[PDB]
Amino acid sequence: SGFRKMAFPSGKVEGCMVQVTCGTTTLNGLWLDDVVYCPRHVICTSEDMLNPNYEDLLIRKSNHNFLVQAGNVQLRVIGHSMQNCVLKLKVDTANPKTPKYKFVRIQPGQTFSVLACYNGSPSGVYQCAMRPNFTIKGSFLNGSCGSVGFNIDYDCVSFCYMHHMELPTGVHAGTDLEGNFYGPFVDRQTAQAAGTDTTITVNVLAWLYAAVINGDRWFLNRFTTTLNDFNLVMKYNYEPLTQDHVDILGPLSAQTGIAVLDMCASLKELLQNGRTILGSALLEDEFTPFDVVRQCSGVTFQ
Amino acid sequence: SGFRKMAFPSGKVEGCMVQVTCGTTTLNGLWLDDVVYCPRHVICDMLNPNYEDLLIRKSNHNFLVQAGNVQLRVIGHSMQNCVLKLKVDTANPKTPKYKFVRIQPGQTFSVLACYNGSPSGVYQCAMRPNFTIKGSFLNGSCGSVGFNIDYDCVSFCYMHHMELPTGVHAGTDLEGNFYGPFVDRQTQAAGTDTTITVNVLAWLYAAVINGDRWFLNRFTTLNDFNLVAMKYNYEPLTQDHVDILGPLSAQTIAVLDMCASLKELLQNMNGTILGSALLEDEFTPFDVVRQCSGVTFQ
Ligand SMILES: *C1=CC(=O)c2c(O)ccc(O)c2C1=O
Repeated sequence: SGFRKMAFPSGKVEGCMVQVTCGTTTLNGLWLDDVVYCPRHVICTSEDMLNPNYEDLLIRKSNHNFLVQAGNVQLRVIGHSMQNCVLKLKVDTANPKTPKYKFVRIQPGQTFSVLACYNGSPSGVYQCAMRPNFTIKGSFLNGSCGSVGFNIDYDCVSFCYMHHMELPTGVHAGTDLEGNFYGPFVDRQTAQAAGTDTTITVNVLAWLYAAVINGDRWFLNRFTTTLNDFNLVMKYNYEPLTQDHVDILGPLSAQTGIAVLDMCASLKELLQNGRTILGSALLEDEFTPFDVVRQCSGVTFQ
Repeated sequence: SGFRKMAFPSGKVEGCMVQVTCGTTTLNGLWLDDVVYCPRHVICDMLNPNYEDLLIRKSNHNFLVQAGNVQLRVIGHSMQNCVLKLKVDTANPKTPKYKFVRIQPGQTFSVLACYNGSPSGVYQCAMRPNFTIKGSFLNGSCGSVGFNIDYDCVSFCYMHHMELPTGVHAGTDLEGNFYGPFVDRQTQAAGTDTTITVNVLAWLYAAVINGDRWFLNRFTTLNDFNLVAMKYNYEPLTQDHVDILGPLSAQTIAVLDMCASLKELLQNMNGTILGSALLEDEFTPFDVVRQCSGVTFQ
């Protein structure tokens, strides 16, 4: 029993973290096969970040201008190319610890594990969700460039995030492993602000489904709803519910017997009046239905 | 910068997880050097077992140890308290620098939940004052270990054993000594638990370092506060506690300087601190320094 924010084992990702240094800038890189991936602003300085011409700044760099270190051993850069906001450095040696991997772009509401690193060395690992405003509520200090977010299913690591910058409000922004930013953000020093954030309904519902499997049932009512009316009643800044969403909540709905619209109506009423569910006073929205099924893996009666 | 419940990198521990099978019982084991550590309940099947007789009536080939496909030949077996030690033919080449440490109530560690010798996830948790853990364990997670990483040395401090009726979990250190008055026998109940004040204070320091300061005031002392703390079930604060909070006080406000702010936060909470409305008590002072200074292991 028990329910905790569970991150994936980070060992497979640890074997790929390297240190990338260009000029006076040093950040983390992802060593997969014979290519090292790192944010492209490593070739920048503080003065260039006010209006950087990345293509022009990269032409003025050569292969040995990039120092890639895996522990103490140095990796010779034999090629460099740029893909969106990510810099790709081809090296002479293929990483022997390279796992089976994928580059995947995730959707708002999905969760993943972040391995915070500094100087190519792991500092910690934690779970977080891609917020609807395309930001992540993580924990990052200066030098966390190149720290990656990922999911591990079977023995294949699905890389889905590379950290880049901190927004004024304290949240973090980044790209996928193809260099494309999540949201309307850019890797340049300009006035940028995260848009208004919303609560992930499907994660709150899955988390409520968790609580039921898990002892807490005080919040259930004998009320149902439809799709539109509940999505309209969101005034409380809750993400609208979709048909694919109720199809993902299907397995949890069957295991418990409560339907999605039955819990949608129950969720309404924790909103109208809002003591602790699963030990927390706030409604948690960073637990996907898959996370609940993974930890609350019980039989479904049919 | 942000503050999250941060677990240690589990790579060094993943390389030590193995599967131990005895008869029909299967759990997880810790492969360090040429010894595999696992709960002695693998040798069962029993509600009140005499482990000493059950182990003498067992031989080396009665234990099936698997790392991946690879079978580890058991060339010796011994028992220390509630932990079983299995000598194997091959020393683990992935053995990291390690230490066996018994932690104290209130200290935190990372749990690598495993099933059938394969690591499933990692999460942080604290040793509650009642010597229990509020973790997440399913059937087959027996033998999963808790640990701390300092420099390149892994400090193993917990081995999961059982789930108590209230849903909370109990286990031993790596020497087989249970945490609390629990035994690997069928009935035991966790005693009354309290909140770890020194962790609540350190967590308040973390909020301060991160921008959240709405709760700070300009003034109380030890006696007064633990008078206010005993009723909210906050574990009493000691002088060693404020000396550990010293480094955080210098980096930033003193302990009692913040103690009054906590008194007021207990007395009456209208917002969330660090994004949570509840007072978090699973962050030790070292945990805050680790997350705000960006300490890297290895
Ligand atoms: C799994 C592991 C274990 O160690 C244990 C134990 O020590 C006593 C009773 C039970 O049921 C278990 C168990 O299921």
